[PDB]
Amino acid sequence: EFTVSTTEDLQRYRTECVSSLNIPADYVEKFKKWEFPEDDTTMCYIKCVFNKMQLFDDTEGPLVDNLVHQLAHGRDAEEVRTEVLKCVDKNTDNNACHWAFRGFKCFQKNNLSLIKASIK
Ligand SMILES: CCCCCCCCCCCCCCCCCCCC(=O)O
Repeated sequence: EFTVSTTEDLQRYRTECVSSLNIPADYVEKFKKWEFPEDDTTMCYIKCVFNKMQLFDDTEGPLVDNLVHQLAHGRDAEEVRTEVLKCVDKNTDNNACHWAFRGFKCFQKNNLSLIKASIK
């Protein structure tokens, strides 16, 4: 089974991803206020955290059932699934960091509240 991620899963994954990727504190500050510059440093951050939460695979791409579970807590599956899938695309520029980001970007645009609430 896949289980949901919380604030202190995120906290852990944030510090691990900052470490391995060597993310400037600069960038970390923006992430904490849900701001995301459109460059590789931010893109690979998102991939890393998604990898650790089991929401994205570098080969397979977005993991749809897990994304819906994460967001829905297995409650409002069908509605959330429809919104999640609108943001699912293929690895068009063979850049896994970009792929994960572009998904996250699509979904944060309209549904950022749900993302924050999925952690809470
Ligand atoms: C389906 C496309 C993805 C939409 C986001 C799904 C949300 C579930 C994942 C849990 C939260 C991580 C979202 C990425 C935010 C970046 C991490 C740092 C955020 C922060 O500092 O609070």
